[PDB]
Amino acid sequence: ENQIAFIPKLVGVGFFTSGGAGAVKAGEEVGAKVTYDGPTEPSVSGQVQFINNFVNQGYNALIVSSVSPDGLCPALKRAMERGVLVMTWDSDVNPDCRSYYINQGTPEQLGGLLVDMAAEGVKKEKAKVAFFYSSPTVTDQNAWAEAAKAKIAKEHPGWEIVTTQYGYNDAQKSLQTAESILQTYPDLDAIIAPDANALPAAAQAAENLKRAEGVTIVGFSTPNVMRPYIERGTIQRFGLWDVTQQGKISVFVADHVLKNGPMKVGEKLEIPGVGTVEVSANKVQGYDYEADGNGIILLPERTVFTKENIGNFDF
Ligand SMILES: C[C@@]1(O)OC[C@H](O)C1(O)O
Repeated sequence: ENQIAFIPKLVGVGFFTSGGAGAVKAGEEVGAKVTYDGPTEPSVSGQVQFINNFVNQGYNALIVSSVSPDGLCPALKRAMERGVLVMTWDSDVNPDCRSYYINQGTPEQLGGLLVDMAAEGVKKEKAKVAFFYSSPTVTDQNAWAEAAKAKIAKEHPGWEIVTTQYGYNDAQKSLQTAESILQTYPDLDAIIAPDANALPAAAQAAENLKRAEGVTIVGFSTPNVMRPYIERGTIQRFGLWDVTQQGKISVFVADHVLKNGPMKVGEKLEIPGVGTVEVSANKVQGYDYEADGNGIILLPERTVFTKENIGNFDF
């Protein structure tokens, strides 16, 4: 059977654990050997070492959520020149460095979701807002944050973005950053935290400092991590998408391409228990690059979690 590596930014974070579980399950469904493995720290070096290991083992495909737009390119290009299928999921690399990106949404959809969620709680024309996510280099979150900032400048001209700070996919660093944000900005109105670790850290610090009544806190994380904060009312809402299914889609697409050849832009793949996915042009993500057998496969939906529906999810 095909050997397929599914690599997160780092392990030990619910988002990535859940994605990997979907990938591993799909392997069993589709008849492929799927290995979920990755570094304990979100480093370029760590990801490159795992990439090199799977390539050296003669794996047929790898699907990675990248901590960097370009840092993985040499390793991934080495992979592709040896006939290894290279794909990304969650966070992309430069399009000439992979084939397909299994993508939860466009920067506009996701940036727009962040802003809309924040706007629901701010309900004030003049406001002070902080951005808080993993790192200034990571592909996905910076794309979304840039799109969100652009929307804020246009839709909410009275909002002042007072700071952008980073938690580095780390509970302790994120906790310190969140407490620092709150203490520096006593009149802060919102925190937009598009990162699985940053969001719960912001919620926690707000509870620690009794700041939750005044700061609207939104972002992207998993239900199992955010549950306590939603149930207590510390935050009202946050977003994500079906990351388990995202992992499944990645594996099915990989296995299809291995068995049947490259998909082209416009082409569709039927996936049992999922539906139909389609290859979009890189243009949908804002890239200026196209090539045969290269593109972006968008997830069907994003979800907003509140106390009303969080009980319906377990990941
Ligand atoms: C869930 C999330 O926002 O945080 C970590 C992942 O890479 C993500 O999708 O960016």
